[PDB]
Amino acid sequence: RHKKLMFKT
Amino acid sequence: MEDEIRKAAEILAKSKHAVVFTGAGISAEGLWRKYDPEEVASISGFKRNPRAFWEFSMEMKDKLFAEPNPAHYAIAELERMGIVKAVITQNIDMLHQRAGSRRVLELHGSMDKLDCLDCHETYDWSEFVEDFNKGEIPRCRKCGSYYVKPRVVLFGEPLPQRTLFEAIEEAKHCDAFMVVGSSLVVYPAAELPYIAKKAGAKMIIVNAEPTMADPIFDVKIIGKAGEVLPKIVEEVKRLRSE
Ligand SMILES: [Zn+2]
Repeated sequence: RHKKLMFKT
Repeated sequence: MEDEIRKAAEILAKSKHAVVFTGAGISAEGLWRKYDPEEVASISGFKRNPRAFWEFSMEMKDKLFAEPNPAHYAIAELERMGIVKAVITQNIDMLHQRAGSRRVLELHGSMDKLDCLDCHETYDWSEFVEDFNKGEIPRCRKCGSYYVKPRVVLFGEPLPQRTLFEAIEEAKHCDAFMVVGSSLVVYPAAELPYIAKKAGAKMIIVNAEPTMADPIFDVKIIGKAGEVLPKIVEEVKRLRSE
């Protein structure tokens, strides 16, 4: 259930 | 990095179960990109415009057809020496295996296999690479659909559970964890270094730029992987000599 996502602080 | 490289080599030399984690940065490479990967390489984007995904891949052909660099060979060497027991990668080019690594956990799959979303026909990359090379967008030879999807995890898609589990365990049981070429902004992969940190493993990071996770690493190195890695490996060999 873990979908690939991109996040930058 | 002279001191850091030496320190990194000292950790690996003593470790009993080291794990390597690599990203796109392992390979040195208008302002804004014509193709935004979060869109053209997202599952919603692909289910709406499959050709955009392939046009994007073709623009990245040089990287998709890239061959193993010194960092991949250095990493394969560390495993051969029994120091590195697993390589976790976000990469989909299979360059680790092509360099000599055996235990490679491909978090995001690989271009190796493809499936037609409409008729479900499965294919090997070898069946489309020649068309792809001349700018011909792969299309199902069975039903004519443009929805030929490679088995790589697109943004918005769940990572393969089998691989995800083994990667988690490697992190949970390693005594040394080295990040190579990863800005650590892609999840859930970016969570693995923290799991290892939580496990008490010694942490090392080699990256062209600093990351928001830098604070948890015992040794930090700024530089190109292809130039840094071999240096480390050579210092590790000396630590294993007479
Ligand atoms: Zn088909």
